[PDB]
Amino acid sequence: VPIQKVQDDTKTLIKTIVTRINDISHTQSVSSKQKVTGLDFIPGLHPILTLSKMDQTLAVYQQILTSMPSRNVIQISNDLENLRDLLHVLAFSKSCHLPWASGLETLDSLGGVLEASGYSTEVVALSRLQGSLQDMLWQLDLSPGC
Amino acid sequence: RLDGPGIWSDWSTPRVFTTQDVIYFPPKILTSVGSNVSFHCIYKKENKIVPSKEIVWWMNLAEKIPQSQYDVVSDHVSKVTFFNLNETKPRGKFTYDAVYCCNEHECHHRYAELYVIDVNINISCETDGYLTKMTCRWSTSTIQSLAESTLQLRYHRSSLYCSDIPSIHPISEPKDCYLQSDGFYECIFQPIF
Repeated sequence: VPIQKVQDDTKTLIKTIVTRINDISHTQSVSSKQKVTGLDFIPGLHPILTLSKMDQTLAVYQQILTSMPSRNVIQISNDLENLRDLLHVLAFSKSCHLPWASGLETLDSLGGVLEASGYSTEVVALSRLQGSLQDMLWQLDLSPGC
Repeated sequence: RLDGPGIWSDWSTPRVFTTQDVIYFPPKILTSVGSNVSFHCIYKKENKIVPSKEIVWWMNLAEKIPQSQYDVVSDHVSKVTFFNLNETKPRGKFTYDAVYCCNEHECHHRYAELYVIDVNINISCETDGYLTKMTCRWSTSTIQSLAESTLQLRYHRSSLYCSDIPSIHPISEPKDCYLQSDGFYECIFQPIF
């Protein structure tokens, strides 16, 4: 397994997902950093220093995206799955043992927000996903560690 | 029983209703292009009503509503007035604008829904060569974006002529209109006055 090729593919996949979110017009106008109450459970911009943190973050995002009926979101979820697999193979090439992250145990609350306000949940989840991917891409050259 | 020495009935099953944490009244508004719409909100912070000065309004969590539209009706409730409203563009599946009222920079998930749809439908009526019936045709191009919507042609027949300013009459009659191959609904009045 070529490490460099996997890293470059990971970069391309990240940009691809970012562009996908860019296509979604309503998400672009919404501030990524801005805090909205109730969405706090979504892993937004809070320093993601390590590979295990990245894995659990992506796992939670996949779990949240799976519940929302949208054609674009399913593809994004698949890309996130591929991204996780790429991170796992990289963690193997670095001699790290990444345990397979379960999603959030605490989804019993997410149903309420999805029912009351779908629009807020979708725009926030997408914008925070884009932000999280951007810092991950920034840090991927800094020699991330486990 | 209201009249006479009636007997009180047994108590019904108790009904429990649980409310949310932010009040928008009215929660939803259906309006047209160019109208003025006022939205009122009450924001609660840990079972405490935030003063109207701290309340800041946003449109779809994108940009802050200017303070010129902000009005303080009372110390507990804030309001916003929208003048000369334009048609709300569809952002994906959502055809409405979500207006949020917030405590300063920090915002809440719930919002108010503003539906400005295009009701400008042109109906063209035309009589036959023998002047026995009148077929009126109208298009559905601007109403295809909304599902679960029912369209009904309503007509009111005056005793003589048309008024200079047409207006909606409280007493109106429905008309059976059928969709054709060209996408136009046709309604045939036979006999015609």
